[PDB]
Amino acid sequence: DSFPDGDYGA
Amino acid sequence: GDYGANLE
Amino acid sequence: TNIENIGDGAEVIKRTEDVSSKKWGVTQNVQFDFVKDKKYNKDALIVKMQGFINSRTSFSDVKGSGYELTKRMIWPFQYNIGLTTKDPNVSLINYLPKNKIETTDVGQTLGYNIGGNFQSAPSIGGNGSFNYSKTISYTQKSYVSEVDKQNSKSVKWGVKANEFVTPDGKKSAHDRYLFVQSPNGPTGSAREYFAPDNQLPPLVQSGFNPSFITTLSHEKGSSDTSEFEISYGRNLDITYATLFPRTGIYAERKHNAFVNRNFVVRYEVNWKTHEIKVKG
Repeated sequence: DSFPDGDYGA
Repeated sequence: GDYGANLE
Repeated sequence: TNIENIGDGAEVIKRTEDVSSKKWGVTQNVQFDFVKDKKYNKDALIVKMQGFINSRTSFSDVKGSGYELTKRMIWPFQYNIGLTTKDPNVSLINYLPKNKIETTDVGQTLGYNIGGNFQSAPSIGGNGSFNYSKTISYTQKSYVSEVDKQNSKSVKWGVKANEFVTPDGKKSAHDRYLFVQSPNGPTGSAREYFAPDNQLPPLVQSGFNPSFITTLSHEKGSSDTSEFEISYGRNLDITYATLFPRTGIYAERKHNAFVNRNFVVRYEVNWKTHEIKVKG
């Protein structure tokens, strides 16, 4: 939730 | 996946 | 609610909105000051954009065969701040900063005098000649501020990486080895392949606290409301560092790796009631 969709690729 | 978890 | 008499029959009606996004790592803390002056044929709304944009700096392993000794650092090459409108009844009549500024500290003032007279100075403290004034103040160590776009309907600033103090002297923001270092040993940790926090300036380590102004102009008697959007965000680069036991640390940069990672908020101004609402 505190990050964009995909979380930079994580 | 392509990358490990994001470290601060 | 917050009304200031500014002399000669004029007043300023002050509104604020605070809108954040934990997803985008942004807080927009915006001040909207309506200039209500019978001697000016237009309504004016001084919009001061403050808040916070997280750097979103991170460090991680790169998975897959051949990438076991490759690590990455994601970091903000530029902070994006902009305000745009498509409403025919509103135009932008000034913006601050108005020009490129490369000093670590930025401090400027917008002044208003009765009769629709705006003036800007790239300093704070100059003269007590204005009926009303608003200032901007921010720090951008190693970064520079540019006006990426400016016209009657939109303004966009970019606060962009420029030159960094490094143990081996000054390094350009385009140096592929910027922030790269040899780790102590082969014992993992993506973090160890990059410069420690004490070598990273605030815009890389933490984030940016914007402070920008633009004034919206509206003909009195045109429609009661206007919509506009404020966008805060960043463009991120990636620096990859690969450890080669016999030839050392090898670095590559993916420039503009994630562009326009922005939080956009749509606002509505009601010129008749002197109110601001967030649309979403």
